Amino acid sequence: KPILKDSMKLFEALGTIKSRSMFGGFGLFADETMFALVVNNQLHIRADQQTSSDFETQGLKPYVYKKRGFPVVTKYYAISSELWESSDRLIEVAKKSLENAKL
Amino acid sequence: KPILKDSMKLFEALGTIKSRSMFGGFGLFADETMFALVVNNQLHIRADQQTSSDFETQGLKPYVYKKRGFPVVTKYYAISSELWESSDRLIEVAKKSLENAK
Ligand SMILES: [Mg+2]
Ligand SMILES: [Mg+2]
Repeated sequence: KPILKDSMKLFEALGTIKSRSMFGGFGLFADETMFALVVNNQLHIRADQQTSSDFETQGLKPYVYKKRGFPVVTKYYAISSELWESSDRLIEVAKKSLENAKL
Repeated sequence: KPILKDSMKLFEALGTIKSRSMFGGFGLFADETMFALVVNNQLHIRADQQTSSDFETQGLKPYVYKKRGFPVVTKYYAISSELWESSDRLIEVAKKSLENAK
């Protein structure tokens, strides 16, 4: 349920967190850079090009936004339930994603 | 519980809705003007100076953000459960608050 608010609150470890409508859900931004997406009541983290290609080769699938039969494959991967139980770990995952998003 | 998400969706008619860390919670902005705040799992609406002054005289208390003994009194008043349960009316209240803020 309160996944959006709980995500934004957790990631304040990265400074001010901003959100706006992105890809059918809500994007999360730090330092003017999107690093996360909350959609289908699930937290997703941004994989850079290299990470996303690898993930796909290894059988993982990113979130896809659809409208009237037009799909948009995103760079956003649903996190595991276990990661949520691991607050500091998840914070580090977001920090690394934000870092890769800025490169 | 997803007050924030629900609120961001509810207020889509007012303008483009964005949120950000504000005053210990999350501020809601319509085309760059803040009109609401989600904190303490409750939606709060912005009262302009006149409204807030009247409210305090009339025994109502705004949300106060506090860190390490430093309190910051805000202009944000918690809505009633009845108003939260009355979607169209809440949109109009937010719309007025936004007008008052501009
Ligand atoms: Mg990239
Ligand atoms: Mg929420």
